[PDB]
Amino acid sequence: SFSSPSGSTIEAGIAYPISTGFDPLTSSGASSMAANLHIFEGLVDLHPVTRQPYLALAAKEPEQKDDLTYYISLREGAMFHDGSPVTTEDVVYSFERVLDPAKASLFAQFIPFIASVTALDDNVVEFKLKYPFALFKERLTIIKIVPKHIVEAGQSAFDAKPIGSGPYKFVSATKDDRIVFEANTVYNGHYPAKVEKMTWFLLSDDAARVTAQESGRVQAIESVPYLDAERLKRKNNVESVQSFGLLFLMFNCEKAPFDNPKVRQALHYALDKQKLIDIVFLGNAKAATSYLQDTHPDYVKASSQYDYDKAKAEKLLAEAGITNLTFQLLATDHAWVKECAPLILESWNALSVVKVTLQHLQSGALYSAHVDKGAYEVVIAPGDPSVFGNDLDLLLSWWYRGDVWPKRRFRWANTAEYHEVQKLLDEAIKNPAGSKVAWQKAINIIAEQVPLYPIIHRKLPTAWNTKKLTDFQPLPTTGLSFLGVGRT
Repeated sequence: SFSSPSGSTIEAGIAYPISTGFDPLTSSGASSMAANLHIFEGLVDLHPVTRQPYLALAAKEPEQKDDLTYYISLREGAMFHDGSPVTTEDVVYSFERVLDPAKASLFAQFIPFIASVTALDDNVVEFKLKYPFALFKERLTIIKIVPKHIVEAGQSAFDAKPIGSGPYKFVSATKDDRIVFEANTVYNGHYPAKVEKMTWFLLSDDAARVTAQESGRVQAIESVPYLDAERLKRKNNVESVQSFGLLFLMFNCEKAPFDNPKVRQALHYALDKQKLIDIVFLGNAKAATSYLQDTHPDYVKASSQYDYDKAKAEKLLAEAGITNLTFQLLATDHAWVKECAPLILESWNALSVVKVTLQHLQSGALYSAHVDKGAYEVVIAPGDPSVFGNDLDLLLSWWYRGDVWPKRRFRWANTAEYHEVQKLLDEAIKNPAGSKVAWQKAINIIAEQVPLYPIIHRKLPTAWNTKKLTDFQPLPTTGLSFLGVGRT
């Protein structure tokens, strides 16, 4: 639990390129958000491994003054990396810019219950919320605290050279090359740097990445290729961590016959999930038994299940009165989706009254020219909003709240089941004491109606050298965390 940084360095192999800058307002790329876990802090952060809240820039737990105003006090002594002090003006600014529609940041959608954020004094910030909201503490992690005097001297420059208060400071970042960190010696939070320098090499090529681990070039690598996991097990820990990240089956619920729940259920029953897991993922996935993956703390198995069953799939199609079902399955370009989609196709074409064809597409082209234009019937695509949070409201709302997905994408919002889901989401966050029952009820509606519903949840394989690193834990998301990790 104590490790001296001096003398120690960490080299890691990351799989995803740099694709966004490092400003927490706009940084949504996997490598950038993982970097920012080390560079920035929220008032409360979510542990990257366990996803539980911990005090970061807050000095103590939120003072919920009444049901609707929270007081938060800043950690005394906290400074940004250029030496200046983290002030309550920076806190207010960080929330205001994310909340400012002009800046069109992605992260504004996670905190819409917040009416105002104002500095009470030099140490205490006040949050006034529109409606009561019992997951308030959990959402603070999405808003990294940025130094306003540095940001407004040039937002694009800040983006390329981020200054935060986290335990690691940004040194440099080169596309397709490396990201370099160094310890923040004036950090006085709970996860101090245990090494003095840290380098993430971008190793997009799978063979190069495994080679880097095998040779001892890096001590840890993300996104281990499935087949190489066992050769790496001779000298390294290799762990496949259950992720919320999933492959979903989405239906245009306003196109006949996919407006019929029984047709949607039948296409689930027709898929041999066990065989897709074996062939495609070499075991590194699990069939959905709920909206959540089964290792989620809130997981409860859904009352509708879709275990492989061709004869039930045929019966429901006859029950739906289907004589001939001819349609096109859209799939994205991802290499593992290109292995899935053919298996899914031949499963559906094995049905007597069903004929399907596949059009593999890019992602912006699958959404723009097809899904947004309503010009589609069935879409299999990946998604993982757990990178932004772990709570049931965030995970359910991402796909089943607002007009983004249920109105304009899978067109299920004119239905009576939808209105009940909305009623239940709203009522889950009014007060925690009905939260789990309402969330599980909405999941049971979703799993029965199956407008957008996971097929499998992926396991994410990470490899690391336990002889070289201390307390390293793999992530149930994309990325790598070295918070609390040191060298032997």
